[PDB]
Amino acid sequence: ALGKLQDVVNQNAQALNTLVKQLSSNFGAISSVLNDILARLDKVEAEVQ
Amino acid sequence: FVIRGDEVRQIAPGQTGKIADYNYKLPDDFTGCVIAWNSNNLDSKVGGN
Repeated sequence: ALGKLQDVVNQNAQALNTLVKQLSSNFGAISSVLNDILARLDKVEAEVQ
Repeated sequence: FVIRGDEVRQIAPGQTGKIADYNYKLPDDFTGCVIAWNSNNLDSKVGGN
């Protein structure tokens, strides 16, 4: 019955779960975790990743 | 200053190692020219200088 209101709730949850799941992505870097980058690499290389 | 030829790689912005960290640290945003030459004809002796 209330499909329009539940749709507005579901779209805002879908958008936030997408925004947070995007923290797991590499974007071409050696790792998705900053402390892993900062442990593997010296300053000038870590800054580029 | 004077150093061993193998160590000259440490005389650059943001490096690490005994010369970089205990003797002569360049800043990460260094603007300048690093100039070097072999000086064995001046700085070197039998039994060691």
